[PDB]
Amino acid sequence: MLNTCYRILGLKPTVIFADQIMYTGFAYAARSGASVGIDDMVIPEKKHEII
Amino acid sequence: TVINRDGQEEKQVSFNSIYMMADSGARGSAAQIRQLAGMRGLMAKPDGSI
Amino acid sequence: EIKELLKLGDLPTSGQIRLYDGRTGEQFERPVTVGYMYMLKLNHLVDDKM
Amino acid sequence: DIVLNPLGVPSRMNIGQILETHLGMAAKGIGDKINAMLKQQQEVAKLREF
Amino acid sequence: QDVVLGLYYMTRDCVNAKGEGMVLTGPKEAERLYRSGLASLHARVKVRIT
Amino acid sequence: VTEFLKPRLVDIEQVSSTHAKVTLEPLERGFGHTLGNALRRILLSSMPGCAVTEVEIDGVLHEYSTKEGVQEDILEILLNLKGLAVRVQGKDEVILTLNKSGIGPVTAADITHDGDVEIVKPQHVICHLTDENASISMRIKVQRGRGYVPASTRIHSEEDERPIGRLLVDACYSPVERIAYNVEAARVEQRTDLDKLVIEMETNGTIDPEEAIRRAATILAEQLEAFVD
Amino acid sequence: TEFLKPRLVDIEQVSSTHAKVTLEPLERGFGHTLGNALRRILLSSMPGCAVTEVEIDGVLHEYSTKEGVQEDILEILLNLKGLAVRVQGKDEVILTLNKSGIGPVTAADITHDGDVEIVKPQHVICHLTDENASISMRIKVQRGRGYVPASTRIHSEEDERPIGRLLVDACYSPVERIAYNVEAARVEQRTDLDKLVIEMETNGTIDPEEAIRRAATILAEQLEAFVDLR
Amino acid sequence: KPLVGTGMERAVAVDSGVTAVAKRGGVVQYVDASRIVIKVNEDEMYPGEAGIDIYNLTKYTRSNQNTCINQMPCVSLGEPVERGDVLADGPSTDLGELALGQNMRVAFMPWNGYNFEDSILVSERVVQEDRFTTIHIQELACVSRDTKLGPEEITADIPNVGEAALSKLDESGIVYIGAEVTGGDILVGKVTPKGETQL
Repeated sequence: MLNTCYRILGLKPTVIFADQIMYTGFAYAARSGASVGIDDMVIPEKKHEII
Repeated sequence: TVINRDGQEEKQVSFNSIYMMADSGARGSAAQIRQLAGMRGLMAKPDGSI
Repeated sequence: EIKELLKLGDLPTSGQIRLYDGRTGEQFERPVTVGYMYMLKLNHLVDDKM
Repeated sequence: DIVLNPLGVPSRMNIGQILETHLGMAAKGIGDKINAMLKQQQEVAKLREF
Repeated sequence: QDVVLGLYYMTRDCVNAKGEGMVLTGPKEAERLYRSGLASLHARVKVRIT
Repeated sequence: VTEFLKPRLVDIEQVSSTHAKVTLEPLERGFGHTLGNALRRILLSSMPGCAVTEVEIDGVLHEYSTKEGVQEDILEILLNLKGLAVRVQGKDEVILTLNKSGIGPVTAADITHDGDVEIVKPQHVICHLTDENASISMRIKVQRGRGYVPASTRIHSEEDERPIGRLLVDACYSPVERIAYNVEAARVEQRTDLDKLVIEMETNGTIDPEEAIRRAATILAEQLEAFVD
Repeated sequence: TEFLKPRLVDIEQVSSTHAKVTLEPLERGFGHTLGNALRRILLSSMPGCAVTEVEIDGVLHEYSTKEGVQEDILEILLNLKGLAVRVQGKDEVILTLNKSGIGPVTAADITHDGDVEIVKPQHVICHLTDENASISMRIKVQRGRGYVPASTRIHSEEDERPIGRLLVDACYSPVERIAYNVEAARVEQRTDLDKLVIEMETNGTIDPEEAIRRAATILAEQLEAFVDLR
Repeated sequence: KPLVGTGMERAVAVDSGVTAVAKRGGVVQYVDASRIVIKVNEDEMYPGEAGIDIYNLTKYTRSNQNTCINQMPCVSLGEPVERGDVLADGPSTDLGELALGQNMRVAFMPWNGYNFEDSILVSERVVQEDRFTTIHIQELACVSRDTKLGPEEITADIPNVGEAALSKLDESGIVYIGAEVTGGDILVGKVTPKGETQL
């Protein structure tokens, strides 16, 4: 995205677009609620037999 | 993910947190989830011997 | 044993709860890990370094 | 009290900081029971049994 | 690291999401529907776009 | 101990005839997010207005039907009618009709108007006709309400299952198209942790943006009158 | 078409520090618009009273000890800044404490005053472990809102204060926990109305109804910049 | 103390010699903020002397790294004590266990880009309960010497300074104990004999 925006339009639209991407990424990452727990690490049930 | 629809079940990509941040390119790789949830593997001596 | 003790205190076994945003009052989409950690202040204060 | 990033755990493999966070909750959740029985003014047998 | 995770979570899709099937007039209406609590971010819809 | 800082509504900026920026500063710490969020939740779901709720078409009675002589499907015709802005003075229900034949665009200026119903933009295109023998006749229904109500809840919070020919439209009652805000840092001469609230407002041409801000403010301020003393 | 308006139905007092209030009836989408505004107001802007200075005699700074008293002076200052007191008619008051003997020194030993009262009379201030020991101090209490640390008002006024007046940090706000709920109201004609329930936990020193009145008043006065524009 | 430990804190606390440990069993006879006095039992008693142990605590001393060393008693007046028991705590000790920090309530999630790369976001209730406040002690020195023109003197008659800036000095020329000083203030007044100058 950033490279095609630089090739078509130029420098100043690119430096505005980069800022807007940063702001909206931070906002929606905050609203998602992503976390890490102990149950997110799932061990396959057929390892004990491969061993 | 086995999420069902208007009549019955089907499959889709997972919404697991670790998979989501590994697959998107934010932080991580497969080689490190392998050590988190798989087995660690073979270790070398300080000589270079395994 | 961790989960058995979590049940003894009437808490969620998965270790994740639902949280609300303080600025808008909405809910966060997924559950979040909340707990007690032990933190330490190190002797690298910014009054010295500036 | 404090908000930490989850993107720090997977690619560093210090999983001990997650388990500690789950155990420190279970400990605190037990105190909040005993505390209640001292506000609620229960007798010594209930505290002994719990 | 989090620009990437937020942009990736906002442009994924899901099956049987709330508000699936609607037809909207533009991006402004999709935003107004997401803020109100009527649609989901991962819902499959049809939008007119210039 | 009871005297709080009060802002000054500087710098109203008109981007277009229906688009505005409002700046409000300075405010006590944490009041930008109280004011902006309470005002945004009202402009979005409680503003009253009037809009199209259903249409009746001839021979084109089914949902997935096809009339000839028109460039487009009827599913986008039920989409060009959500962009209809009308002012209704005096009643809670008005039924309107439209019909035209020939070649060219079918706009809102071709509607048989009344003295109590006014249209805002007569350049709003509703159809296109590609044949001299082509025709269309339609009976549109204009209700009054508040907020946004979709067609799904509308169709199954109700089982007065009418004769076929009713095509349901999503009703956009509130005149507000887009509302956003953000909070920045402001500095009175020696204090630094104060706020500055900036609001971006865009409506359809029914009412001005400032009038909408004033009406939402009044709606909120009039709910607190049992406690203010 | 006009909106219904909420009314302050009931107030239930579960304890001297914890209470519940109920506002009903509300239209659809007004339990949250009022709930979050009132929770954000009640947690930052309520006024109250706090201890602002101490003098003990024969004490020059807070890093000293006193003979016969088994706490350092920093621990006594920390026990004093957690004292909940209510003042009736003034914006400032000075109390005194004199004690002698063996045993604990608690807030029931501060000298009685006409228009000042102490909601928790068993708050522990210090201990006396010697029979010939005695303590005497005079404590300054004030009224305000917010959180003002001592390193900020020592810059307020610059003239000389005597050696031996120890400054304490002031946390003025009396409200410490707020929660709320939106439930389905019961009115006989309609079923699209809700009620709003607010749960409050304080340190004494404020009334729940008066607190809600102050919050609503602050909000209504802040909206006047919009209700009448330019 | 930590809520989750490994069982190894008691030994590191006791074996560092930073606490006061009882040498002989007995009964606490006197407690203060600055000293403890133990009355020894009869079995552990030596047949020739009074049998009274005295422990004098350390108060607000600076360490090699300008931090604060300070002891404070655990026991209360009149209770029994056995040999090897802990009587007073040192810095970073709680009832005889190593306590290096505080236990906080954490949530793992992103917040608006304020924890972007290993950053941390903190509540105001943590800075207003004084949980991570620390005391630092620092030392300064004024040395008076001989010169080829005669000795220097530590005095209060400092030339070309206003008499407001000489209020915190006593008549001997040194600041009082209990003063509140900020940058620029005078702590010890001193004058040096001066060779004659061109103009």
